[PDB]
Amino acid sequence: SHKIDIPDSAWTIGIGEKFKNAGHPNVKYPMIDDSYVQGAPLGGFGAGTIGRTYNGGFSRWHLEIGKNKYTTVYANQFSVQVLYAGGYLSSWKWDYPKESGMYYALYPNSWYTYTNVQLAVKQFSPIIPYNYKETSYPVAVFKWTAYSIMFTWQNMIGFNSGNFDSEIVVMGNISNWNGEYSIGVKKVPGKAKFVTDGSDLWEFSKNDNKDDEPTKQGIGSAIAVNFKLQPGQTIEVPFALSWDLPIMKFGGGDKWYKMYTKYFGKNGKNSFAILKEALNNYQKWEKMIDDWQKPILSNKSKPDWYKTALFNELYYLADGGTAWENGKVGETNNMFGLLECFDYNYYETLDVRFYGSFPLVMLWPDIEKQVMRQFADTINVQDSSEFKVGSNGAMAVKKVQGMIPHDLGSSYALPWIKINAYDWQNPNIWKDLNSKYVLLVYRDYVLTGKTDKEFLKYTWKSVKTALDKLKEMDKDNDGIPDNEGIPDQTYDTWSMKGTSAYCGSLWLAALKAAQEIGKVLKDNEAYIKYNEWYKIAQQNFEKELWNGEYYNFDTESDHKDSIMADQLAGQWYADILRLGDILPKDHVQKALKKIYEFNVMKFENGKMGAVNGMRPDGIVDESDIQAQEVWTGVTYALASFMKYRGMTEEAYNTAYGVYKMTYDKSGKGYWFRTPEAWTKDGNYRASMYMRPLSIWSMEVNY
Amino acid sequence: HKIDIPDSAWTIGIGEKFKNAGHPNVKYPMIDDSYVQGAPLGGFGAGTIGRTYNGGFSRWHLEIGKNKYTTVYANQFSVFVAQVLYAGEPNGYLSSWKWDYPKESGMYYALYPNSWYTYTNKDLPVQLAVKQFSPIIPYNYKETSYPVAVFKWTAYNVDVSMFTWQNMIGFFVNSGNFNKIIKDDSEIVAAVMGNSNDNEEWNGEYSIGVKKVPGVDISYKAKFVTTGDGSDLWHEFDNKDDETPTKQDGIGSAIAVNFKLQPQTIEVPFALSWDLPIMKFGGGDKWYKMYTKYFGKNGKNSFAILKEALNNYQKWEKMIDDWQKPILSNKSKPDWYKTALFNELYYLADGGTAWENGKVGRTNNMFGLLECFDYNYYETLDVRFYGSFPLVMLWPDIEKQVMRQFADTINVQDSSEFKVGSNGAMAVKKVQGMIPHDLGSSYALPWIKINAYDWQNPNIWKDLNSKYVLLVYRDYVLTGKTDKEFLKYTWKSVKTALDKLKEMDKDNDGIPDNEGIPDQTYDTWSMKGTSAYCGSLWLAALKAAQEIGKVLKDNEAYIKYNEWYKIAQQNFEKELWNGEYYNFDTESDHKDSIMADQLAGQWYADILRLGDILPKDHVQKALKKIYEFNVMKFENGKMGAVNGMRPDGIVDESDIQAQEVWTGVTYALASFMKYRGMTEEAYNTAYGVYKMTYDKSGKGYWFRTPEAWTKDGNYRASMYMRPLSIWSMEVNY
Ligand SMILES: [Ca+2]
Ligand SMILES: [Ca+2]
Repeated sequence: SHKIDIPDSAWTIGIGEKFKNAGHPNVKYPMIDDSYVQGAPLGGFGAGTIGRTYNGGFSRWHLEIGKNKYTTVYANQFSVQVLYAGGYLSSWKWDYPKESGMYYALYPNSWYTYTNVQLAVKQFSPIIPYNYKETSYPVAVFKWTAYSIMFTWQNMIGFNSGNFDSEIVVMGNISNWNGEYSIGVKKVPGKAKFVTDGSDLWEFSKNDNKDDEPTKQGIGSAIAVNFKLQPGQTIEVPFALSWDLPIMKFGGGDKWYKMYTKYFGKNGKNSFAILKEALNNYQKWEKMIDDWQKPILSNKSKPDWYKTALFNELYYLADGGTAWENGKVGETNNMFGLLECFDYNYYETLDVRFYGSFPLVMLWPDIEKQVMRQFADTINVQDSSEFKVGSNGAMAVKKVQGMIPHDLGSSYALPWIKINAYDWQNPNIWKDLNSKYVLLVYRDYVLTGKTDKEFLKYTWKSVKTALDKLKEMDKDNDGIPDNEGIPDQTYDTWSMKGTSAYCGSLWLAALKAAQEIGKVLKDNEAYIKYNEWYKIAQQNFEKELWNGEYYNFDTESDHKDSIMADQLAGQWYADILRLGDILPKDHVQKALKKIYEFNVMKFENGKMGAVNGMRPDGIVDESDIQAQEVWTGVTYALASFMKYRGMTEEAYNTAYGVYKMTYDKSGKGYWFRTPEAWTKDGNYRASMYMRPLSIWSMEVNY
Repeated sequence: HKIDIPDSAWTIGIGEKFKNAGHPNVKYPMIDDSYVQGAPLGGFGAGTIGRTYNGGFSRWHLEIGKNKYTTVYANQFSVFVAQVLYAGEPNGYLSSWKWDYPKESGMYYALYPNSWYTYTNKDLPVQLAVKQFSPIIPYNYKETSYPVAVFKWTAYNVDVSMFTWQNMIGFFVNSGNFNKIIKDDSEIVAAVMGNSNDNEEWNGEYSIGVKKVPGVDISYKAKFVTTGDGSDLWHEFDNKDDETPTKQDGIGSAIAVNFKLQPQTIEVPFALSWDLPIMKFGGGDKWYKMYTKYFGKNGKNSFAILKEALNNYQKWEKMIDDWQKPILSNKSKPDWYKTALFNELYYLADGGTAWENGKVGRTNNMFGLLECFDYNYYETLDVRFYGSFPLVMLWPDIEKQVMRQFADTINVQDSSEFKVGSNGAMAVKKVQGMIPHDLGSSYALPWIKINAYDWQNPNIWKDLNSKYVLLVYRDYVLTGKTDKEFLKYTWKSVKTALDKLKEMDKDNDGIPDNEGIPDQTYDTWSMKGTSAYCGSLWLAALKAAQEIGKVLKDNEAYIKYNEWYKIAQQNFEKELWNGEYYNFDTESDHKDSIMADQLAGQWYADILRLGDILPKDHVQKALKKIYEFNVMKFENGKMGAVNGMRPDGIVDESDIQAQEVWTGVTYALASFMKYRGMTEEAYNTAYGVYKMTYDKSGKGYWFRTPEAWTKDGNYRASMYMRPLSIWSMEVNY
């Protein structure tokens, strides 16, 4: 009751609190909306994860990789009266009282405090920067603190028929979807088979002791802690949950072992081995967590809201249907993938990770460079089977040689094997992907010391190919690839034509970045070529687009003089990659002030982020729905650029609107499901999105 | 629930206890009114009333210059179950009323000048929330002086019902007191608790009241015994009049509203006024308060005032909100900083503030803020050097008036001797050429008898004459470099000030000589030889005087001060710069102490755009050294910057001053860190002062931020002017 840790910057909500302003999808096609009843997830990378919500319920199951089932498995609780703020199991005391406890989260930690004796728990999994071991585990620790505490848990094998010093006291299947869940507890100085009516386990209500050791049609266990509290006294018991579900399968066939198998084995009967390791070591884990968080949490110049966003946004690295493979079932690297989101069910969407992958480069760089090499490998893959383009019904080659793919597949097909699952447009003619690929490769070198010349060696052929193919898309001999007057980049319904601010700046930065790689690898043929291309392109970019107050959207559209939030995407990266000024400081500082004055300040009073497109007359551009959207990950990326350029006030005001909408009492209730986009009414599109992880680009220090 | 309380409001629950509150750390007498305080009500120079977080009107600064902490229990708001909204019990009197408003049932919120109460009890199904304030407004020298306090209530099928207020007349005991009842494109009903028709300190009238608003109906008792069991009023929750003079029994009024509310939100403003137009000081002088300029001097205008408020209050909320917006809308700045920035301004009204509009039982209106109550001294120059930032920045016409008062006193010679407290010796009261230590005490004669302070002899201080010159130029600079008149008026004082300090350079190194005896604000800590502190202050003052000399075309002076500066700067660097910091001084035992204030001259040189008196690289390293030592090695950086740290990382133990954190000095240090790109260090440094003052884990000095604390967190001199220096963090470049 205020003895526990609980940092100031933790996101807080009353247990059982209703939220009367939650936004909904602003599109009519199929889209997830699990509502506002969410919490920080539990799970390592690749392990599948479990959303325990602020109401108590274990409600949001990503255990099946790449998929999202939202249902409260009501048998899973901690009971004192049951701690859940809300048919079967009728004998339990449900509707836990309101104005009677709180939830706090600062990912990877969260906490509950119950104050109707008074209790508090700290739940977390060992998500720790620069640690590729514990971070993989399918484990959660629940460190209770009292100043009768029972963990019940359903047998979720088949989510039925066929299911069974140190001091610590396992559900499964008769076969040898198969695996085990184990709960448990540890002895500090102080049942077995339920029917999921529930009077069987609920007595209990004063304070069975039965140890059964199989069914055919609602099994489930329970594990209690009994003690008397001498007044003034405060004890503490560590609980835990594990899940050995070692195989993931994807709609198309392939079955794979999860990453935690490397440490606990592929067998699927190692749940207790995992959960024990948890209960004997969580002390050392808390510490490792605190130690990485301290530098930011103690820098009292930064507002508490920005800490809240920064840390909790990390929920998605584990929660984005994340796949980390330790060999295929059947039979020297462990391939990795994060979903763009669950609605657009694509792994590693490259035009999005350009923004979204900052937490991996900065905090788990070995994973990052792995994913970049996966993209290196695909670049020359040719697949001439045709597909139907969703936007216009054109036929097109699936994968063209020398073109970076949009994605590396779908949980509904064959991740890592069948790439370009995306079909709304043809990514083989996108003008941003090949640029962005170069930029990511060089960023991943620069943000890891400038020492991994092996990484540059592996990717260098791909890099040179990527830009050689783009150069061929220059129709008008200006040295820049021409946008085709359809959406051929991440803004996949907003047409760009001729030369765009966006695709052009990325091409400038990509050419500069290849130049530097050129130097580092003693390759003067590529160095000279890219600098000659660079000088022609820069002169013309600048002539074509600079209008004296900002860079024009493009040279050839009817909306060519729209103010685009992301006009200087190239320069933003160039600052990060220490390539210096590909555009004049004066023009950049002018464009940034323009975007803040127009796209932020003239859109819902600067309280909702940066809308993508604004007309010179200060009215939102209506040429495309995307122009009328704030993209959370673009806004955050914009704030980082403003921060580096010394527009500090403007940076944080820009980024506050995203925080607010997401987390604040006056927002739209997107905590732990941050969407790609919202429109001016606050309604959203594509919750649980990769892009807004870009907030970590604000922590890039110089 | 349906009201815009800002995020940065300081907040505590009503009736909440505080376990780890600090107390005096000295053996001599010292005020300690405990942690139960809140934002004060009242304008500059009107007297102030501190309604605490528990609801009581309990800290009485209406006798200008004094602080009476006693709860006047008949002064309350009550909700009709029937309950007085005050988390406490009245010994005896007023016993029939419902006391002990319950714990864990309501919140106090403060972001000065506004403060809020929200009441949410099980047994009061109708929810209530009140926002109180007085119209403290920058660049306004009118409403900002009103002795007035609006209370904007807000409730949200039941019919909720009372503002009770004892006749305070004779509280600074009861004879001749009568309660009249006024009824007035608006409809207002008011009590007026008055008295006799003399121009004396104690006479005048209080007054409470309310504005109609459709849906609410106004009742009114008008002569409750306050020295009774209170049944006279408690029974009926009458509507009687009773203009009948009381004699030995203390009387009191009571306004109310009845309203009917359906499953709707009602907004009813009540309000308080007080016309005590005359302030008497201890040595006899009697003055009119500033608000008398706008409402008159006779002491019977309490209703007029109260009317102006209830008619114009919404206009005042917009004025306040308009001035707070640029800071609140800035989301780069943390909330705690905003909480400190605004609530520290409480002190401009709370600090014995005195602002005159004629002697009883004249083109100008003299002004004066107390150093604090314990050391009862108006405008202590050392302290205003740090603490006057909110005045130059938000109320610059007051600021210039105060500096004209100093310019007119530098020539004063009072050859009489007085006994020096610290050592018994006799010294001249006031030497001509030397700026005075202060402009008097409220126990004597403010503005008329200066240098009331006597613990040391300030006529040999080596810092105040420089500080004065720096203040003058600051005031010119922070008001747009346009006010040549001000400089013309103060120019002779400046040249005298500097010329007098120069005569104390007895070793001919260009810098005035600290003498080992008390001769600057760190009096017991002691300096000798050339000091970083007095020395840096001197270099910047010369630098300032050159600029004024350019601006006013005094070439003879510009040349002279330039000459002195060049010679002084060189020796300052030779004598004190060690490569990591500037040494404390050249001849003391503690000469290698790292002092938090070592570069005070350069801090003001930045604010004055005077350029580098010291090289950037040196300044940068000195500030690193101070953060790394004086902050980070003093209670792990969570309590401010300790004044003195030895080279080996141990606090300088030579004097109690070296082991204190001075709050005003720490905030100034943070601003200086902030100016020079040490943003993290700056806010980490200022943060510890906020923790101590405002946070669950501090020592509970909200609305009484002290001069200092030691490592245990206990304090010296609560209600201190110096922490207003936090506004120096808001200087724009
Ligand atoms: Ca072109
Ligand atoms: Ca000297």
